[PDB]
Amino acid sequence: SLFELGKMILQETGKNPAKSYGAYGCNCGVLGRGKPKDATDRCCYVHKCCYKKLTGCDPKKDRYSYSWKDKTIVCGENNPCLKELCECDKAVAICLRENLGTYNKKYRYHLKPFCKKADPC
Amino acid sequence: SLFELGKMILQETGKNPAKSYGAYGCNCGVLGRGKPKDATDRCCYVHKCCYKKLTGCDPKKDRYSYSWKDKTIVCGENNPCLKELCECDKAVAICLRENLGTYNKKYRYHLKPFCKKADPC
Ligand SMILES: Cc1c(C)c2c(c(C)c1O)CC[C@](C)(CCC[C@@H](C)CCC[C@@H](C)CCCC(C)C)O2
Ligand SMILES: Cc1c(C)c2c(c(C)c1O)CC[C@](C)(CCC[C@@H](C)CCC[C@@H](C)CCCC(C)C)O2
Repeated sequence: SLFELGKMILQETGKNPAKSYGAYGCNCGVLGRGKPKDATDRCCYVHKCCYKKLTGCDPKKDRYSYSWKDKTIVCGENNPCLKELCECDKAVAICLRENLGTYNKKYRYHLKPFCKKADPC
Repeated sequence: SLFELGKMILQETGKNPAKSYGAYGCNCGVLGRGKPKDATDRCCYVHKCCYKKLTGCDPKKDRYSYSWKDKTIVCGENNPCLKELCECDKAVAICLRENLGTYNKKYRYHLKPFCKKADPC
């Protein structure tokens, strides 16, 4: 759920999840996807597409278990959807971290409207 | 949906929705409710409870139409859930605007652990 997602982002990026990624670009935050503004945003884009593949679980509300082992997010077995979900979240946190270098605060509270329609996943 | 909600909030408050309300207090933006920290936060609490009352539609995903008439958000739905949904949104947008006077930036990104259990809707 958003709690694990937030925590992962926090863990990987060291940044307050909500502040930095709760609303960034066309893809990080609420409101589906949009043409990504940058790498960071693309992480969220990929992340939302990742969520699209899920079936059987609520990416937002369903909590799941994962562990921080050797400073790596390790998804708990949970169940297939939750594990996949967890993997989606883990991927985006990793991705956001990898792209922290080009994080651009100007995209922080980007207005969802000024986002080009995203390509289908 | 959040698209209309966000637009309403911007329209009423004149503030970037994600920036001011994406994560404010215990109820604005954050997942779930919490004892409101203040009036602004209470708006979101009320809004979330309003959402809980809806039966035939998805408050997050379902789009509905509304118009801006005489600088008033005018829901344009007859479907009861979409109408109610729209009204929930309109109400929080108005409420957020009516409470900008006690809006406090220190509640932005308020840490969930500080939130006390919300009263039941
Ligand atoms: C409706 C909706 C929202 C609002 C949303 C997303 C999706 C898919 C949705 O359908 C995806 C990403 C994000 C951008 C989430 C980003 C951050 C949050 C999950 C914050 C979690 C915060 C907690 C744990 C701890 C970290 C903060 C430290 C200060 C302790 O917000
Ligand atoms: C899951 C969930 C979320 C995430 C939520 C709330 C509730 C009740 C929920 O159950 C209430 C308020 C808020 C904090 C509001 C956040 C605002 C976003 C909806 C904004 C998107 C803003 C865009 C469109 C505005 C610009 C458009 C122009 C056309 C005017 O977020």
